[PDB]
Amino acid sequence: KSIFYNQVGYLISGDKRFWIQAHEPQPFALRTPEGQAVFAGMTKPVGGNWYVGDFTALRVPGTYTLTVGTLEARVVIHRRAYRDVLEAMLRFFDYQLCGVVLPEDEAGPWAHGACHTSDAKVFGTERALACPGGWHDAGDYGKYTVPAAKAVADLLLAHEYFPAALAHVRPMRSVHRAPHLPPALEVAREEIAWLLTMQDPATGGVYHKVTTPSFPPLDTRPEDDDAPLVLSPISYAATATFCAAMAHAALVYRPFDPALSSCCADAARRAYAWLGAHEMQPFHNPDGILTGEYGDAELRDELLWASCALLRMTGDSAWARVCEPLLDLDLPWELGWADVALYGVMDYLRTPRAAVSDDVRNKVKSRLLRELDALAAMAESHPFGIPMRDDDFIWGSNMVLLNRAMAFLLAEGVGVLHPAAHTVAQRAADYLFGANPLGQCYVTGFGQRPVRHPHHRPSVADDVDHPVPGMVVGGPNRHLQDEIARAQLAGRPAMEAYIDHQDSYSTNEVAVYWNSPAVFVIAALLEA
Ligand SMILES: OC[C@H]1O[C@@H](O[C@H]2[C@H](O)[C@@H](O)[C@@H](O)O[C@@H]2CO)[C@H](O)[C@@H](O)[C@@H]1O
Ligand SMILES: OC[C@H]1O[C@@H](O)[C@H](O)[C@@H](O)[C@@H]1O
Ligand SMILES: [Ca+2]
Ligand SMILES: [Co+2]
Ligand SMILES: [Co+2]
Ligand SMILES: [Zn+2]
Repeated sequence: KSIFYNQVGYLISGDKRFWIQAHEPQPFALRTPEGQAVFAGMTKPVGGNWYVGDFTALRVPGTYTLTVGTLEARVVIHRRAYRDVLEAMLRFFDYQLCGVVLPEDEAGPWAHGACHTSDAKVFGTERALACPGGWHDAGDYGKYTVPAAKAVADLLLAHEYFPAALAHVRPMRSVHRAPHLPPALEVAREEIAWLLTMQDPATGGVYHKVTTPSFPPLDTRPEDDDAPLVLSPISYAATATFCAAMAHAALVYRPFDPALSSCCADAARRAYAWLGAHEMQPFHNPDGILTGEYGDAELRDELLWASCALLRMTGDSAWARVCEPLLDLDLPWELGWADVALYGVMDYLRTPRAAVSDDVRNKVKSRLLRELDALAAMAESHPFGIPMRDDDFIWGSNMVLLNRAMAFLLAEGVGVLHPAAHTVAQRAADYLFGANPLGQCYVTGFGQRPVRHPHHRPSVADDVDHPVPGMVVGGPNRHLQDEIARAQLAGRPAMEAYIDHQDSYSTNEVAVYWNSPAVFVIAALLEA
């Protein structure tokens, strides 16, 4: 029995909460580390078993001891409590880099040499192609276009919204070209570069992924991974999402790397050429390939987002004719990796008003506000104030939560100022850092119960106990979709369906598109 809390810390001027299982109010206090009480209040019921205690009113920085009943926690208040973790979460992208010596001076004990430096064969052909660079997608060493788009979109958004917060963190600066860009753009460029090499010049279509034919053992170092590299065929989802991320890149990078911006801009346009000339054909792994499929039956949300990004890239009202039908559909307005419409909503909402119907705009904004209300209701009745239900705890549930925090915060950039927006962000951070039923901090390297054994091949195959730090784990998943979860977790409530085990890929993997919205949400809070 113990206190559950934000194990990274709290912002001075931010919202401060802890939890305990109780059956009644209890008083609590916080004292300076060497004795003297600074704050007292009473816990209050929040649902099921849970009592919370709020100490937002404590604005003096420090490490404090929090006592309730006979229990004690060490809680930290600081002006920028999350600067470190945010830096870690950004640096994870640099740790995921493919085909570049990650030097000890930047990597520390998790340094390594270039991996996957060979060419890839276009599936069922004798053509080689170089697709070097970018990120290992997750626990494996694949690089997959579709999930890659979310990660790039997320980080460019983080820059566009929270450049101040991001300014105070440092990526692995010496592995990136000079001149150095603002951290998010600097990390992002690596993946943008790789993605450019996935577009077939013949057609403008984009290859769905480059992977070996199957996963190596968990105990494979990146540099030891010898298996040949295969490009799975061009896919509509790959092409559409590529188009969306490049169009966005064209905008954000224009003042920073104009050669890149222009080039992305035209990459985006050629992909949209492709989309028009081809059928919305879901991707399926071809025979022989057994690595992540990243499939999707519904491809209209992807068209939405490509269209809306080209709308916002050009500024040309022409594009409004294609977007506004797509915006009218009953697609779910989510932030990826498969259901990507909400990225299109923002691109459209953040296109200048001259180019789009004020009428549609307001309907879009109306629907947006109604969706946030739904999420707020979920938060209202959840004991930890997060906008989730038990059925929402699926593979990557931390991304689900974070994508939803992210929704409120992006909405503030488009005059949809929901009153729950900043309470929900704080809560999502709290949870992610250990304010949950397992008391589990879901980022490697932080808090008092950090993630120790991630399903991450580098963390497994190096012989360093501590895993690469800064990695956000998928989180609890009630579907029990690996043999280890089935073993230990059958019968546990949804939020407890998580095990810190290296074989639990359905609950304990890491992914560039799980870190990406985390970066955005934490970034948002730092900018307090
Ligand atoms: O389709 C199952 C889940 O896949 C998840 O992405 C995987 C990917 O498929 C693997 O190849 C590897 O890269 O690990 C990833 C994360 O565990 C995806 O995020 C889930 O939503 C899917 O349900
Ligand atoms: O099905 C997906 C999973 O399969 C496992 O064999 C791999 O180790 C994981 O990295 C992968 O995500
Ligand atoms: Ca889709
Ligand atoms: Co290790
Ligand atoms: Co070994
Ligand atoms: Zn690699």
